[PDB]
Amino acid sequence: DNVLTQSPDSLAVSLGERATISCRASKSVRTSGYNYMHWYQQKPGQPPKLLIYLASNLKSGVPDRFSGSGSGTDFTLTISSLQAEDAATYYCQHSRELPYTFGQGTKLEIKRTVAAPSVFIFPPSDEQLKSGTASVVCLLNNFYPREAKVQWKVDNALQSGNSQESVTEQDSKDSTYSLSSTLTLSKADYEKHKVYACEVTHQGLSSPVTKSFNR
Amino acid sequence: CPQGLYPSPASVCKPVRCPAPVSFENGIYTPRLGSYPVGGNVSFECEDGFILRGSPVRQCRPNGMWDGETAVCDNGAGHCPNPGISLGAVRTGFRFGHGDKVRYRCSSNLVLTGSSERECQGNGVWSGTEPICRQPYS
Amino acid sequence: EVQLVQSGAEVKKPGASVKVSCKASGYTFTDYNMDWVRQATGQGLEWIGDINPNYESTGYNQKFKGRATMTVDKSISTAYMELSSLRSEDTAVYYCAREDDHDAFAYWGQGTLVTVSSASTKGPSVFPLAPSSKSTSGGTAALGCLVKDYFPEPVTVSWNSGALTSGVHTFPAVLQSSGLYSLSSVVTVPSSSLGTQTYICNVNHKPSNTKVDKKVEPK
Amino acid sequence: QVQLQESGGGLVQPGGSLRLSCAASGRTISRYAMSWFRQAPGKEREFVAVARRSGDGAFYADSVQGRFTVSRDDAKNTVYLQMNSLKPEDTAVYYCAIDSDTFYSGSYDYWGQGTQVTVSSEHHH
Ligand SMILES: *[C@@H]1O[C@H](CO)[C@@H](O[C@@H]2O[C@H](CO)[C@@H](O[C@@H]3O[C@H](CO[C@H]4O[C@H](CO)[C@@H](O)[C@H](O)[C@@H]4O)[C@@H](O)[C@H](O)[C@@H]3O)[C@H](O)[C@H]2NC(C)=O)[C@H](O)[C@H]1NC(C)=O
Ligand SMILES: [Ca+2]
Ligand SMILES: [Cl-]
Ligand SMILES: [Cl-]
Repeated sequence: DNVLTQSPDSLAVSLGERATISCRASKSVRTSGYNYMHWYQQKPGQPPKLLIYLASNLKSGVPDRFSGSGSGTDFTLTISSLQAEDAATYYCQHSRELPYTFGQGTKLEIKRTVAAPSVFIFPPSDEQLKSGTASVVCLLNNFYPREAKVQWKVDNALQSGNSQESVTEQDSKDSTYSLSSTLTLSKADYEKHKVYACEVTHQGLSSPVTKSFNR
Repeated sequence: CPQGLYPSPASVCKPVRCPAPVSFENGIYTPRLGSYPVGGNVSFECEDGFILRGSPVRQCRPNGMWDGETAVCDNGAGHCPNPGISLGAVRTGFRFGHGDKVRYRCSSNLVLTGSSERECQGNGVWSGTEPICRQPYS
Repeated sequence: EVQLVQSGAEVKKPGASVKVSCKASGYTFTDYNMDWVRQATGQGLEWIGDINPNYESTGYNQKFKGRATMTVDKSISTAYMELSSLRSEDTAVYYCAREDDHDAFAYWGQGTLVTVSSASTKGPSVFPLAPSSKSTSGGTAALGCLVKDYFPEPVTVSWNSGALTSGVHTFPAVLQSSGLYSLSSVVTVPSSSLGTQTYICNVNHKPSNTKVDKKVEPK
Repeated sequence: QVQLQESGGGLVQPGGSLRLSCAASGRTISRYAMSWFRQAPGKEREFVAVARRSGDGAFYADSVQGRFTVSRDDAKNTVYLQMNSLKPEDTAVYYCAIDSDTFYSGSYDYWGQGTQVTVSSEHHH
């Protein structure tokens, strides 16, 4: 099968500036005078939308800040002047042979200045505790870039294997992210310990910050 | 209707489309569509160990017929050549030795012209004529 | 103009089969193949197969190993995709997609979520994430709801029946080792409002036909 | 075990320009993000800028956006901070640090000793 490799996997671009995404095919998609490579945009909760067909042709209704170029195996999608509505995942796709295959996707986000997270913590509710389980939640609010590390400590012992985390998409108003990390323990283990802490690392912090409570 | 369009029964003037291959054994064709616009081209390619006979590139004409000759991927192992499947037709019978036979039918509203059955003769030639699925209009 | 409309979300056990429908309108159905494409969550797009309505002939991605069967019913302009011997890895959004004359996917259905799991359908438990001195910064306080142990996706969370939208962050669900989902929704509000304004999170889980309202107040 | 050394500090007048360097030894830094921080007397250490891997972008604090530029020379194992339109409040010790996390979470394990930048009219004619 033809393998399509897109680069970068993600990129942050300032509004008004040029964005370029590349797609490299392991086999030529060119035959009969046409390059059978197409580009799509996808936003959350929606199907992909066709933007560019046969490498360089704009579909009707697509703004002309979008363009495509390349031939053979190497293709590029360019947005000449990024606008807020252009934040999305972009996919290349060939139609040279079966199976049709897609690139892995390139996430295009809006660049802004660095913001370290505001860190909050929530003990389990008494209602949950009665049912036998304790969820402790650490919230990292309104930070940029997305990459961050959260570590849980319980009476100063580092934890592993008993937390999960989730991150929002970029906020439509301030272009930041928020993240939640949830530590899950049995009621019995929760009541054996006093201090519950989340340590947060982020490129905008000179050292990690810790938020904690005493049970 | 004007040239390159066909009406609803009797007399919506819809565009003519040429028929896609039902199958193209031991090869591929591009673009792979359900039907093809007037002026569109289809290009055929064979897999390893096969000979491409017929027209490698065919264009869809305004009367809904393809130009050129039916493409086929032939391994040359038969007593007769691979008779192919003309575009719009379906074929039954996949043995090409002496005495073997194939049968053809068209699809949708297409009108079969030519031999609906052909036998592999002693001199290596298929009997009859190639079936061609013509558009009912035109 | 052209519209492709798919059947609703499905939940299946491993080993079962699922059949997804795609009704086409706005064009001559037999002019074009219908294709099927799937996407796992946070993952890429994978082509399944296609069918030509003129012949009912098909092509398939070999990776599915004959598990996918495509059919059409021309009388109602509908295409179907049946995927058998389902695995949890088949959990995905399934799309019907229709080519244009350039063999690009110009038209797509809305997508159908198929969840493949041994879990049984269950409504969430909803617990408060109470504001406190540990969730305050400046004059603002964060508070929320933990929506735990439901199956399948999705849940919808609103605050004060949708009367509160600014500052809300509803996180993507995580799948727990139990096979049930969990998510949190949080909102930031003025600390001065905590003594006078009530805050309720409204959780709607359509697969279990459950609705829960939870008041969130300081301890 | 990475050694970082900043250079380029000095006395510049307001509105002036200056380029700092940070050279690394004991490890090739091309796989790692490199950040600049600064600390003025009696104030907390502040983030300035990060240069991720070549092709992954550069990101800035609000306080320096538009005026400062970070860049890298991977062949020289060096990163740079170009500083324009300097203000007296940019006076600080400027530090470089390596993010040891290739996934960019900000695990700043090794730091330079810093270089002094003083923005003042005092020793300029
Ligand atoms: C299938 O293959 C066929 C053979 O290669 C293709 O036929 C060719 O099609 C092109 C385009 O239709 C023909 O060129 C002509 O173009 C003029 C218009 O030209 C004006 O615009 C062009 C830019 O597009 C500009 O350069 C000029 O200044 C003009 O003002 C049309 O009026 C004609 O219809 C004609 O189409 C070639 O003549 C034609 N070649 C052959 C050998 O017939 C066909 O396009 C392919 N089909 C598909 C769907 O790809
Ligand atoms: Ca197709
Ligand atoms: Cl535009
Ligand atoms: Cl870069």
